[PDB]
Amino acid sequence: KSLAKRIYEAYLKNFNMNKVKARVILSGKASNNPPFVIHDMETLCMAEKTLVAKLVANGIQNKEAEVRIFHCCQCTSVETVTELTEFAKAIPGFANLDLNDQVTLLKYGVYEAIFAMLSSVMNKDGMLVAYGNGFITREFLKSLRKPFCDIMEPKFDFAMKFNALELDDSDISLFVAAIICCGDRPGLLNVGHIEKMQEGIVHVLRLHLQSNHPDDIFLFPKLLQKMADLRQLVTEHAQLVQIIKKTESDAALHPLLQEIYRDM
Amino acid sequence: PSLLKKLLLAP
Ligand SMILES: CCCCOC(=O)N1CCN(c2cc(C(=O)O)c3c(C(CC)CC)nn(-c4ccc(F)cc4)c3n2)CC1
Repeated sequence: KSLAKRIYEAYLKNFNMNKVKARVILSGKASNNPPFVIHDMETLCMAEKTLVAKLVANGIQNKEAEVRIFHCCQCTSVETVTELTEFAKAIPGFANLDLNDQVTLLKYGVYEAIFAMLSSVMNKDGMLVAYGNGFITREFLKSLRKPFCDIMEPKFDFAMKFNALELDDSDISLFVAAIICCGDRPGLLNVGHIEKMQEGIVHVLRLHLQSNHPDDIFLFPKLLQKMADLRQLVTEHAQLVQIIKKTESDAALHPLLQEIYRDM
Repeated sequence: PSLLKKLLLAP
C-alpha cells in the first residue's frame, strides 16, 4: 500500500548525498565548509593535502592525476553500491527474494542507479566529490589523457537533460527503486514475482509524478525513456571499463566492481 | 563467496 513513503524514507536514510543537500552546495550557500574547486593539477594537490593527508603522506602524488581521480571515483562507486544494497533491502518485497535473484538485480541495476543519482551532484560546470567538500570541474576532467577524459563527459550530458526535468528526491527514490526491481535482467529465476514488484513501483511513480509535477503532463513516459537511456549509458560505460582492465597498468579495479562487471 | 552476496547477508 503505502509503498512510496517507505521507499522515500529508505532513500533518505541510506544515501549520504542527495539532491536537496547537493543543491545547497552547488548553489553556493555552503559557507562554513565550502567545496574546494579542483580545476587543475595544482588545486587537485591542495585538495588531497587537506582531505586525504594519510594518502599524500604515502606518496600518492607519485602517481598520475588520472590514476588518483580514478581511485577516488572507484571508492565512491564502492560506497554507493553499499548504500544501494541497504536501500534495496528496505524496498518492500525485496528481502523476500531469492538470494541469487537479489544478486542479479543489484549487479545489473547499481550502475544505472549510480549514474541517475550522479546527476544530482552535477551542474553544467562540474560535480561534487569528497562528500560535498570538493568540486572537480568538467573542463579539468576533459583535460585528462585518454581514456580517462572520456569517462565522465557522457554522464554530464545525461545529467544536464535529466536535471532539466526538475525531479526532487521523492521522485528519484521511486525512480531508483524501479531501476533496481527490474524483471528483465538476465538470469532472473523468479521473473514473474519481480515483474509484479516493478508493476507496483512503476504504478506509484506514475501517481506520484501526477501530483508532484501536475504541469508536466508527459513526465512519466519521459522518465521511462530515461530508464532506457541509462541502460545504454551503462553498456557504453562498461567498454570504457574494459579498456582500463586491459591497457592500464596502475589502475587496479576493486574486487567488488569486477564482480559487478564480470558479465555485462 | 561472492562480494555482492556478503553485502546482502550483512547484519
Ligand atoms: C551521489 C551520486 C553518486 C556519485 O557518484 C560519483 O560521484 N562517482 C561514481 C560514478 N562515477 C564513476 C564510476 C566508475 C565505475 O565504473 O565504477 C568509474 C571508473 C571505472 C573505470 C571506467 C572504475 C572501475 N572510472 N571513473 C573515472 C576515472 C577517472 C576520471 F577522471 C573520471 C571518472 C569512474 N567514475 C564518478 C564518481
